[PDB]
Amino acid sequence: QTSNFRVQPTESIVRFPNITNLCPFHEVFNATTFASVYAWNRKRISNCV
Amino acid sequence: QVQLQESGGGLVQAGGSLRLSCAASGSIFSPNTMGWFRQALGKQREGVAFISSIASTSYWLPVKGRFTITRDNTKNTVHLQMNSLIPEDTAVYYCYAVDKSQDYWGQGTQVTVSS
Ligand SMILES: *[C@@H]1O[C@H](CO)[C@@H](O)[C@H](O)[C@H]1NC(C)=O
Repeated sequence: QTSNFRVQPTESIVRFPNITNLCPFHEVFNATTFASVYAWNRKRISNCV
Repeated sequence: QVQLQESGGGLVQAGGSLRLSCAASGSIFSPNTMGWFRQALGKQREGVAFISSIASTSYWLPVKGRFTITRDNTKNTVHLQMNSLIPEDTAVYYCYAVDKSQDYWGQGTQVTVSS
């Protein structure tokens, strides 16, 4: 008994959940009207991709 | 989405009286401060007078007696009373709602005086 024989892996597979519920970045950088700098608009971003 | 209803403008002779009114419907979050701006024909935009939510008033022109601000807490509206009207105040007016996060603007009222 000399060595050990192995089957080397061939490909790499990455499976994750389907992409949905993206963070509303399109509502921040693309707005019809912006805000003055003194009254700067602050939006909290959570529970989203 | 906030709608600022403007009403009470038009043609008035010298020394007349009128009552501008801005009603803020929509978001208009609780710590609001309401103000009025003046836009002379082809000139810069200056601030008529501002009223806060604690009834504190800050007039941005030596104009006391001319403008008086009345507050309606039940409907969160602001009325501007105009008296002793003189030709140099002939300008369109917009009301300014700072709210807390995003400030808004009115549509416009034509205030005119001549003789
Ligand atoms: C993501 O996977 C497929 C891709 O179109 C879709 O049919 C499905 O409804 C999406 N959501 C989940 C939870 O699989």
